[PDB]
Amino acid sequence: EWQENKSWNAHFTEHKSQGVVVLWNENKQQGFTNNLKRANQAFLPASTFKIPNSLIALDLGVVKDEHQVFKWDGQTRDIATWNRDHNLITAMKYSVVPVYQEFARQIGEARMSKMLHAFDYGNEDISGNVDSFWLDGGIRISATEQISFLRKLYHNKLHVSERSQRIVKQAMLTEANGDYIIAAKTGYSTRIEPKIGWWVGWVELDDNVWFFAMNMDMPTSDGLGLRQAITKEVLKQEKIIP
Amino acid sequence: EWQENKSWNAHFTEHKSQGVVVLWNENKQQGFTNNLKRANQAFLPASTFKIPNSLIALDLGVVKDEHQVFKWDGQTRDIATWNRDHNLITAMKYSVVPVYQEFARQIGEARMSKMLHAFDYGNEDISGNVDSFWLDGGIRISATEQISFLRKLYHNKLHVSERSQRIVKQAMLTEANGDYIIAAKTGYSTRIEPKIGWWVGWVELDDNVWFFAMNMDMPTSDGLGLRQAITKEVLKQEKIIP
Repeated sequence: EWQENKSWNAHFTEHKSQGVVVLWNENKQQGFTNNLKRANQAFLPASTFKIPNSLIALDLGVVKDEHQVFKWDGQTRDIATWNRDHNLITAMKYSVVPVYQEFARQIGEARMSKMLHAFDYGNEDISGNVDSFWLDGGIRISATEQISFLRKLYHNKLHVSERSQRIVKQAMLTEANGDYIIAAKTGYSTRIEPKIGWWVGWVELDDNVWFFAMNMDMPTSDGLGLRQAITKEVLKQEKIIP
Repeated sequence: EWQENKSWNAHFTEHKSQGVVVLWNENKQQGFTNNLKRANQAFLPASTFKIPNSLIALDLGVVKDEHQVFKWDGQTRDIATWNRDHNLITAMKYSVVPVYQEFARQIGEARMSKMLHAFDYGNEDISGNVDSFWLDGGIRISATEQISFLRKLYHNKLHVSERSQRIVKQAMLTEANGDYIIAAKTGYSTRIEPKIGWWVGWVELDDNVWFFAMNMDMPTSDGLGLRQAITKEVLKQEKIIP
């Protein structure tokens, strides 16, 4: 149905920010957002592309399972958590780009494009570098197109093995307590303007699930925590979480 | 190697309790506990049997997936969360017995028996009723045997489809944040003495996983929260969690 709820802008305003939060009630099959336009505008997926990247790597055997280790290449990078060994779990937790760049190289241009056509993922355009097109290439995806994709993943309906889809949905685990579960992926697009931060995924409850996809103008890494803060505030406002 | 650590007993003392906490460091392959004896004593698994029960139900088609709904039977029981509809996820969260009793009935005595031999689960004895043997029957399992079973489950090495094992491990999810993930199942044996409470599962960390299995004497429902409290105290003491 897609309903606008401009009251949420106050959460962006209070932090001198601009963005969009898109919610989809799976049960009632209804959508909500503070900005219907920006909800369908396509941006670089940045590290949220690690979801489909993992799916393709797993389905193609590039990655055996989620426990396979990827030795650090010894190149000390300016993010402390990247200078370690990683599996698919932690590689996604810490948005460890160089690991997913090795994935994309082995996947290749033909298989990557062929699988994103099947996934019906964003504009399906991998133009650019095989190992960086989601950071500075031609791939583009909207917040609504993220939710549409996330619903396919949630229900194990993508053109990859169900196993691939269950492994990734495990790796997307972010937060859980007696009230809710959040499986999601953070992103930060910085190589091409406008710089934006991402958070996409869903909130699982006892009796329902709420898919969400938000992005916000993000000129500095200092405000990245607002991706979750603003999102959680909207969830409280809608009484989806305490 | 298995080393004893009776210092943890102080966490039982301060709460007027007696019990055992058994830990297994997967990476270093080392075990720790405050009481090797009680760590090898076999008790009724109670609702912790919902783990092997789910695996068997899923593998035999009794349960299609984790989203399939199981209508309330209308029999109003004295636990409010039982008097509603449930899927495999919520049924396990709330230890919804009548749902898993229906699972066991459709599974049957013969298949249930064959699968617990495959799982190598406890004394493998279903003597009694197929729909209550884990509450008042002949099945018995120790805290170490729990860990041994949980280790096989974690690595997808039980004699059932990997799919079942990935679904159940999703259902075991209890608590997760940026520091750790806990997948576990609570239990409460009350129909046969000694009354005890259970907590079994594992703490997943960036660089390790710690399998744990605890039981404690539980004469009253007032102390059930100590299953997690006492366990978490031992986890803090070993710097496994903050």
